[PDB]
Amino acid sequence: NGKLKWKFETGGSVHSSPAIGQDGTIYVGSNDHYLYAINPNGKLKWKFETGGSVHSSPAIGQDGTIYVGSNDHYLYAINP
Amino acid sequence: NGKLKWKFETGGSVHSSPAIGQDGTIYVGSNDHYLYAINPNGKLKWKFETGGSVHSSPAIGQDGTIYVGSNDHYLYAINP
Amino acid sequence: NGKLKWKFETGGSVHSSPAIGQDGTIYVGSNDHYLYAINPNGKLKWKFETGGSVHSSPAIGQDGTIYVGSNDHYLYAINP
Amino acid sequence: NGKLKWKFETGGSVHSSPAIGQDGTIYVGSNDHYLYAINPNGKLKWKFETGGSVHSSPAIGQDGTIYVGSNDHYLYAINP
Ligand SMILES: [Zn+2]
Ligand SMILES: [Zn+2]
Ligand SMILES: [Zn+2]
Ligand SMILES: [Zn+2]
Ligand SMILES: [Zn+2]
Ligand SMILES: [Zn+2]
Ligand SMILES: [Zn+2]
Ligand SMILES: [Zn+2]
Repeated sequence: NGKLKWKFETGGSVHSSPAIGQDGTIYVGSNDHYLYAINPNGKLKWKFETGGSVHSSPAIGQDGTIYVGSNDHYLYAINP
Repeated sequence: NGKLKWKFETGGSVHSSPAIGQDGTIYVGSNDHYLYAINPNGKLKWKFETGGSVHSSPAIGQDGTIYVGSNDHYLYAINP
Repeated sequence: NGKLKWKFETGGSVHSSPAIGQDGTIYVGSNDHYLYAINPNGKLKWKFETGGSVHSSPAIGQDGTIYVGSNDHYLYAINP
Repeated sequence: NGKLKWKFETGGSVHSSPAIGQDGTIYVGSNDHYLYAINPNGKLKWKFETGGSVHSSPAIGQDGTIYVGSNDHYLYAINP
């Protein structure tokens, strides 16, 4: 209905587009260099530090693996 | 067939890529800082103001929740 | 196997990410301001001129409608 | 669980967002001008050189064809 459910603060601009896991987990990169995994309730699940801004948008594999590029030149594969 | 169905004017460049809800609603960010929810007929459903340009492309959860990053550093979860 | 099938020349950088229709049609924006509809064989189906660069990536609705933002501030809904 | 599975080094910033094939292959562009095809185990499958940075995010057709734009103005269709 367009009402805020919650907002989660990262350390930089969130240019990355979120991806949704099988359990509802939301994955998204931030310009603060981290890939974020956020629970559907808004609490952080984990965050993974890459070497540069994560402008790339994550994709989820058939086994749950999360893949995302970084401006540090790497394609990352992160376990769930 | 490549003919215009309609066009909806936001207040800034629409860099964000649209997402489609279960009922056909189209969600998209604008550089004018808003997340837009547009009905399949072209009429605005609602718009949600974040603190910065919405370059991020929205994702839709299993329960309809719309998630999108903003250049204000936040990942937003918006109720339908 | 990583061999070129074909390449289709637009008038500018293709920053937009392609979307695939029910019949295999590939839709993508170009910085030349057009939304392109390309047949799976590489021949143009149609192209639609917006008012600015199409950095936004198209989405396809349940009825085939293609939606894409433009840097001209508009969200476009294009008939198939 | 947020632990690194692997990271694959390209020659430039990975702004492109990855796409996942039917067999788990991960496709992604790099600013080094290549489209990469990476096996789920982290070993390169192939890489395809376009004429400019691949900021566009790949899409996969019903027959496995991978489509991606390049800043060289072209939309590419690459065989699997
Ligand atoms: Zn900032
Ligand atoms: Zn930095
Ligand atoms: Zn403008
Ligand atoms: Zn602003
Ligand atoms: Zn050029
Ligand atoms: Zn222009
Ligand atoms: Zn670099
Ligand atoms: Zn270059």
